Amino acid sequence: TCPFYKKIPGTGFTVDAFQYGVVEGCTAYFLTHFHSDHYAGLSKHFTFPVYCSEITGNLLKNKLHVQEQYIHPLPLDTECIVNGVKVVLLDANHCPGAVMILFYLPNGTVILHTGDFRADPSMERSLLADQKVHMLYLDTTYCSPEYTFPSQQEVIRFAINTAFEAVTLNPHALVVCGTYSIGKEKVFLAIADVLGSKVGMSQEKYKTLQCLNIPEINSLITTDMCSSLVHLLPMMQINFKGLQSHLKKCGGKYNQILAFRPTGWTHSNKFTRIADVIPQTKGNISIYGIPYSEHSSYLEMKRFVQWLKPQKIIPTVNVGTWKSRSTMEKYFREWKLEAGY
Ligand code: NI
Repeated sequence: TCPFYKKIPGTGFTVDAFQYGVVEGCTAYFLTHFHSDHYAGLSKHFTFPVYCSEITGNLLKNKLHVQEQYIHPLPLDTECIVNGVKVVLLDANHCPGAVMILFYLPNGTVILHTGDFRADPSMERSLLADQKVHMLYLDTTYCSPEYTFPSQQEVIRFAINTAFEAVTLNPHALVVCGTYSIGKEKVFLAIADVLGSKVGMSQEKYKTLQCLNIPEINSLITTDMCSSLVHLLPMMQINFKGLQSHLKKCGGKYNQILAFRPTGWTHSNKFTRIADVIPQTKGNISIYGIPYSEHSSYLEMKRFVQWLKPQKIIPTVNVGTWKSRSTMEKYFREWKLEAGY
């Protein structure tokens, strides 16, 4: 049954609640982004109204075959009326098409649902600046002070410099980047740009990237692997066995692989600077774990909430254990006492 933290009180609405069957009294299902834990349950047989971004609606139609008549895409940064209630979609700085949702309840309550997000000071100058928020439904993925990681820009600098060095030393090296969902496209696109290559991938992944409105995409990606020296593979295949196997397939065009696994946090983060990261190596194969996150660090999360000053916080992540829940509630109280709201 649908958990309370997926329901918007005072409305007919749910958020990211497609795996529960027909939810009683739900008149409109919102979807924040196209990640499987959130869309779980949608298919071509769904016949209720789904509200989402344009990019998310491209993916619903083309990848899951949801029929067009039930897809309701909304523009961002634009006041819209849905079943009698004003809503706004805001960029969540997550994966392509990911949104936060502002609901303006008929009784005067204002609710922000972050979906999945990476908080940024740029958010302090969106339509959030304009009014008070009573209830915050918060992506608390990394809600503990041990979770530190660098900016996306520092991580991409490291990856570009690493790839460019390796391939300039050895023009016969192949670069491989792991993927299992949309998101983190900057990693492989920035590497292919510095090398003057397109990124090669499977037809299924090419299809997915073509739904994303990325400018000049036809110039950057391809299904012709042989013409490319940056290849995308499933994240599961980014290991010595899986890579040795791929290298066989390229028919002696290449004699070395440099591979990237963009993880979020790993506890190498509590000890090592991005500058100091080193790969795991076996023979002519090296694998770098790089901490490219599309969720808030603890400090980014704290700064956002202390700026917003919500009356009540509802976590949407890490809610299954009492120890997690109690940890998170302690930090919420600290933040409120330090800031004074
Ligand atoms: Ni997500």
